[PDB]
Amino acid sequence: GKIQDSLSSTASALGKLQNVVNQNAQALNTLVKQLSSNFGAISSVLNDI
Amino acid sequence: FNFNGLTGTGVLTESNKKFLPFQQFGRDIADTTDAVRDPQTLEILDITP
Ligand SMILES: *[C@@H]1O[C@H](CO)[C@@H](O)[C@H](O)[C@H]1NC(C)=O
Repeated sequence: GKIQDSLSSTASALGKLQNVVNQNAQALNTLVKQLSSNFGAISSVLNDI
Repeated sequence: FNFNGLTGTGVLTESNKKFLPFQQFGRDIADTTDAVRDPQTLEILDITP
């Protein structure tokens, strides 16, 4: 009973899994955000140039 | 589709999201060209490849 109450109430104790997910998401975002970079060119769109 | 500045390939569908009269082009958190305003008929279209 105590452990089920503790799991129902407190939510941070699951961070051991939660962090994992966050990490993965972060990477993907950066990767996508890497598309909008000039890299020294005149535009960030292949169709544009 | 070539909407006066944009060559590309995507499905053009009808949108329901509100647009400011000054705003034409739309983006996302993944900063991709999502929506567009047709010049002939002032209609808002979503692009989905
Ligand atoms: C452009 O011309 C066509 C034909 O004359 C007309 O139907 C259309 O309404 C015009 N565009 C605008 C924005 O009025």
